Amino acid sequence: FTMVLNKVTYKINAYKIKEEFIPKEVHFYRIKSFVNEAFNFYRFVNFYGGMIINKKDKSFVLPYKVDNIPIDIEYIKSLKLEYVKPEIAEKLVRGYLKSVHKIEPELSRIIKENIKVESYCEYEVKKHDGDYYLILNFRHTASITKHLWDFVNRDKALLEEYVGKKIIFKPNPKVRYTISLVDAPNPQKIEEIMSHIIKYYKWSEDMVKSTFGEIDYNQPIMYCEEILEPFAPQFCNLVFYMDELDSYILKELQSYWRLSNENKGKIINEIAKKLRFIDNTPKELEFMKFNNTPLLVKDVNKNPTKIYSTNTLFTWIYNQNAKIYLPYDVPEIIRNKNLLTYILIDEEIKDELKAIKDKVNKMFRNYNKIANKTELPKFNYANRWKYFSTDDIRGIIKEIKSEFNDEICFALIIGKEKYKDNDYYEILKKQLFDLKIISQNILWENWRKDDKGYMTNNLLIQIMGKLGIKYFILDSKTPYDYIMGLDTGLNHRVGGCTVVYDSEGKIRRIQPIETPAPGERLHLPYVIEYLENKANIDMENKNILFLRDGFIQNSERNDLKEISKELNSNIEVISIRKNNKYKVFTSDYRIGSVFGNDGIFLPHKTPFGSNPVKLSTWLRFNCGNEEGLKINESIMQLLYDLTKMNYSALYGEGRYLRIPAPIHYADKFVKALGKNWKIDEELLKHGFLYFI
Ligand SMILES: [Mg+2]
Repeated sequence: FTMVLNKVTYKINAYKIKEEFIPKEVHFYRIKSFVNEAFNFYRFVNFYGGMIINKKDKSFVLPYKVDNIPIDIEYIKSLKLEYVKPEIAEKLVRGYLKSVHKIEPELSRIIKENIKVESYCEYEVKKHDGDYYLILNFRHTASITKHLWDFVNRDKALLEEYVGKKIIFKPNPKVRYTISLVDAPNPQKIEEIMSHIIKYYKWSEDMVKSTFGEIDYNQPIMYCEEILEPFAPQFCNLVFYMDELDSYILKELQSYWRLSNENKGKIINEIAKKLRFIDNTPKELEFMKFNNTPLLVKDVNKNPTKIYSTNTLFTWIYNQNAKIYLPYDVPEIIRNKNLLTYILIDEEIKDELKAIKDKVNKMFRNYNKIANKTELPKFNYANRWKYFSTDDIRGIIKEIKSEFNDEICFALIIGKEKYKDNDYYEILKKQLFDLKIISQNILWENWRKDDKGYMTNNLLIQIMGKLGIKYFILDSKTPYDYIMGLDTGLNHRVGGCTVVYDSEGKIRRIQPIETPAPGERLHLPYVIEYLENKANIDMENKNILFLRDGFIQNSERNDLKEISKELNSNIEVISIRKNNKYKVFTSDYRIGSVFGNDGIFLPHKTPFGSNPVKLSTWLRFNCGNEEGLKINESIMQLLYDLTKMNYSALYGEGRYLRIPAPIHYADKFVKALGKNWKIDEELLKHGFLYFI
């Protein structure tokens, strides 16, 4: 039991709901009276804080008794809340608090340059032990007041860099969409879009000019995730969360936006104090601490050696006494090859050419002297030093294209802090890859101050990853033959991606997934069928763990039961949610806990406040059976170990990822494909993270 474990106690944003606000009984009802096709049964029960039992029998459950728009209903049974499954009971208490006790209007009352910032509370109820807790989160939603088209400096390329961002169509800021695709500019469609919204809002033609301004004809025809209708970037606004922003952005802002987890806790406690439904004290929870799992690399004699961090992987570049580390595997496509390298320097930093040259040379000459007489490829950048401007990316692309390589090349981009314009560097990488040039950008200001070799080490880690080099592996082998990260973006040709990891934690495949057919969703049973039949991955007599930011539908459960017996494989699935309502009032990290069946995962150190990752519904399909597994120390350690299989050393908060590498990279590939990056089959098969 818990009396022998290394536990650290920490406060979370869970507050005990008072007795008077917990329903004693749940009540079963069915619609006895007639209902038409436009009835919308799900909305009807959801409004009255209920839940559907059977859609066909029009049966539901309410957290209260109704003594009689609402139609005539038939009472079936009453049941003590205590006899109800914890997951069902939590939602019924939420519905009771929402519908009967009006928690949403009371919460609004408590909380009542070109950025419009809005504040809101989000709530959920959790059953922990025999008690119900309200999860209380306070969020800040900011909106760019300047519209999407002018914001992106009227450039179709900059617009593509916004795929995966949240938007609102100006008149309705209550509907939040996600950019998933673009299209060529058309003056005919621009007229057609305007004419539709004039009709919907009963507008005069004058209204469009008044609302959106001087309309752009050569404007792109944007498209979105939820609605098949065409979008006009001039008519939309970017919407984001202040806590979803990167650390670098946060530094320039005032203290309130970079607040610590402890200080964020003090704000939550203030809302809890004014809320009559809950006790004021936050829930104290016991947390396990994850082990700092070692990594394996090869030594100069190609023998495995224990390493605890990648912070010393390329320390031998500067330090002559530092231990030389060699990769586990280099793909056959780039094995001991002289890669035609390009050195791209931003025009605005031309004065520091002497310091730039001496930095690129001292790094590559020390790398090449070791890359020679080993599997590692060499970088040959002789006479391929070129200047570029962010104002004309197309100009420098026309200069490179003139040289027909038709082979794998590299480009080291030396840039400067241009803020929003930093997306032009991402435009350069994307367009460079269309020409088969893998590239990495670095900010000169930061690299110039790197006297310890820290950034050089991180730059080389990222270059290795982009070249699909399996530098380091996990010291501990898992029961799983495969750990598969899955993201399902799309109603289009390619609807998703699976990033396949082996038992050692190395990328075996970056597998794009084609959607089944028009008018149907990309479900887990179909992904498995696709991997076996169209991707050529042997998935029989295997132990496979799937990682997804999503829940399994009821229809999938039986198909997954059949697939497990058909493959003679153990198929597991766990839900990993980066966007959740939990908050841990601490600056500590490498910690995990379980709150009413949910795993609360806090892996990485952060400069400012950090949000935990929620782990939910760990399922097992084996021998035609379905089994719900309890989130434990074993999986959390495995998930933590997977946040360490990072080659994105130059990005994010520190060395390790917030979310495990298989799911993290699946999401990054889906975004990259949305921004119209090229799909290079050979490279993805070899695990090249060229899109990072
Ligand atoms: Mg209170």
